[PDB]
Amino acid sequence: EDSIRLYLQEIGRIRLLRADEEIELARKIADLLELERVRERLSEKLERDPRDSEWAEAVQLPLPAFRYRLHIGRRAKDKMVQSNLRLVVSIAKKYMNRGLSFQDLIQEGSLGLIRAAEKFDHEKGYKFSTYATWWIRQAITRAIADQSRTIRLPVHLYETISRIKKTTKLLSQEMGRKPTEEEIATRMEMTIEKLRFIAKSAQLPISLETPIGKEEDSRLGDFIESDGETPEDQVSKNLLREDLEKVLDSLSPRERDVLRLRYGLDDGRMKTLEEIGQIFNVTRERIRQIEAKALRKLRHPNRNSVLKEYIR
Amino acid sequence: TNQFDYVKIGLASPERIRQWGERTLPNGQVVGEVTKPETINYRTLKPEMDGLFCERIFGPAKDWECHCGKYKRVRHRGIVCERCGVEVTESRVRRHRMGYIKLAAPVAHVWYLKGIPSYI
Amino acid sequence: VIPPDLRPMVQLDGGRFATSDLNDLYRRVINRNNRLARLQEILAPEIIVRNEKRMLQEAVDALIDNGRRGRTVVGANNRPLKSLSDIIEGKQGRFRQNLLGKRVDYSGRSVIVVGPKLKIHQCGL
Amino acid sequence: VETFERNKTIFFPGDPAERVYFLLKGAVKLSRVYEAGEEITVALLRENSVFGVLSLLTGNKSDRFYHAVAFTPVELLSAPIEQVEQALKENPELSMLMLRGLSSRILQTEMMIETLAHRDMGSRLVSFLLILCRDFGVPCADGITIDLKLSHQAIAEAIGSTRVTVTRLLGDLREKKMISIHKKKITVHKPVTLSR
Repeated sequence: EDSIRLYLQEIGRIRLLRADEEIELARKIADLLELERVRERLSEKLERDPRDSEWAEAVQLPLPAFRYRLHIGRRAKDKMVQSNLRLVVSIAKKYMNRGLSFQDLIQEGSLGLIRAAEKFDHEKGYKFSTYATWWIRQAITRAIADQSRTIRLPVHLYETISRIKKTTKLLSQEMGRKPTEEEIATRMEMTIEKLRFIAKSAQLPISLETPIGKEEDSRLGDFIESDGETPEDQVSKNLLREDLEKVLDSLSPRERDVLRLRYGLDDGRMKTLEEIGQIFNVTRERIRQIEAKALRKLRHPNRNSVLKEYIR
Repeated sequence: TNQFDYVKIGLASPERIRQWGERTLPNGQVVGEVTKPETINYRTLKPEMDGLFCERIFGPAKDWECHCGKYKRVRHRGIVCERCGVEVTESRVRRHRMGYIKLAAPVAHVWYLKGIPSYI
Repeated sequence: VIPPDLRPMVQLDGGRFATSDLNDLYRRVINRNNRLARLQEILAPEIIVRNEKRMLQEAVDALIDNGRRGRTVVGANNRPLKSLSDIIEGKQGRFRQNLLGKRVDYSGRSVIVVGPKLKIHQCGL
Repeated sequence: VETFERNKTIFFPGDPAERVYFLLKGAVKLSRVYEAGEEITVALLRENSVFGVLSLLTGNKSDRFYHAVAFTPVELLSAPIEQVEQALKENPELSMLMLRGLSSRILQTEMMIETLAHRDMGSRLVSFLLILCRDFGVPCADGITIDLKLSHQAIAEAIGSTRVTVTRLLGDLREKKMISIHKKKITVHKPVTLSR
């Protein structure tokens, strides 16, 4: 169940090739490649895709021989991407320890492998070993940086951070332990504010349950609470409600309505005096008057002196 | 106590699984699915919009706050966000929504499989 | 997929964060999935795509139950992760400890001492 | 150097942080509260100067029994009660200082006295109008005006008014000759002269 090996065996049992052998290819691959982008051209102009027949190419072809031509053309790439297999693992494995996962890598490469596998030109002669491996690398990096972190950060910043590390190490050389920061900013181009941000920004989270420590007795996170609140607060509040309620609800019961209408005591903050004026009985000159009236009424000692302690 | 009598153990057919996270909205177009494995954003901390913490399919972590914005109060409750399709409903609505992944390949449930009798 | 917060994940004071293996197993399988869809989309030659599925497969798997069959996943936790199964299993499966045994308040412990003068059916306090 | 905005209060009755303050700038008028309602300001100040005698009335157990006001954007300093307690306990001058400031708020009262509750709501409105021009006035060309951005009915607290501030004053603004307005301004033309 090695998985890595379980695939590694088998790829073994596909065997490596040489430039010449991979040349018959190249042509064929191109022969298929371009052919399709016919298929796309004809797509884009029309019906969105030839994607019928021998007319699934605008080109001319005895139809059976088309699909055939296609087969050999792309079979080359298939019989090439896999044909390589190794070397990409020699590359990906370098990131099997960097992060992601040996298998995870392998794929990624693969992806690349493809792309290269076809964006690739036997006319410049020198082998894909000095080009395929390029695309690979690329692919990869864009994976442990695209994830393997469970909080995706600007893959660009990653470099900046590293670049800082190197540049700061240079400072450290002259100024040991690079105590310089804002002076490092003369070479860091930005206040330590972001430097420190970067520091935290480049933090990897913690299992929430690593067993605590100084004792294997328990995981972590088991000493905190959710976004919820203790009843102690809940209640106090709810007191407020009524406390109020009555205390308001002992002066002009009608007006008390607007007290809750143009304000809260329910679920509007609000009903803009405008709308409210008419809401209760259609009014313009009977609102902010009773409004202040209500407040100043329940205001002043004996009245406001009830929330004086329950200012919640 | 008087909410139910017996439980019904069983399995979740792909409809029932996909019936754990539909949260279809009034724009009329379904959701609950998550199109991203990553978590909260790096700059801010908000829950992407289709990752493991997408609000619009689990719920507005910020009580009545369309991830989009515009509304930050119970006042805006039943009403949701046009622009984000966040289902504005406090936050306790989360911890319960569920969502799900259409699978690009079937997987013989570990449980039925390497089980003592390997029922499969 | 679990309602998020139970796979909660959390800002920690020092700035660091409290990732949950749940979203982790998960997210994994996501990639693997997507990617795989892109593999059939790119119509990659099987044996990749094949391989692939294989993987997927067991990503899923582990999610359900780590360490069951293939190689126990071990992430930044520097140890086997915590699959869906096992958080509800063992001595500490949800059952047996938060559930038959929860951990209430309105309580108080202490050392103990003989309470002479104080009669029985009484206690110090 | 405590302070607030053009629409605020300094405090209420019942609220026991009653030590002599020090309005550093702005009026910060205090609106003495009432039962059902209607609050004079009475109090109204200057640079540096104090207000809110509290730990001083019924000893340090006095209840303001008078809500306060952050009238204009405030500016107000204060001092640990000791300053008017221990530090005051010392040489008279120390206490006298506070007493002199108290005498200011007192003078203020005398100023309202006679001018306020005079009889007519027009003469009275002017009885302290010129006074106002002598307090936060702004002299400019016409003469010693105020200029502060104001109601028609804060004004009414000047009388018990309803439209007099926007109607009668219009008289002085033009029909009668005494002030002018820039959206919400006051141009007292004069100390006496026309309109006297």
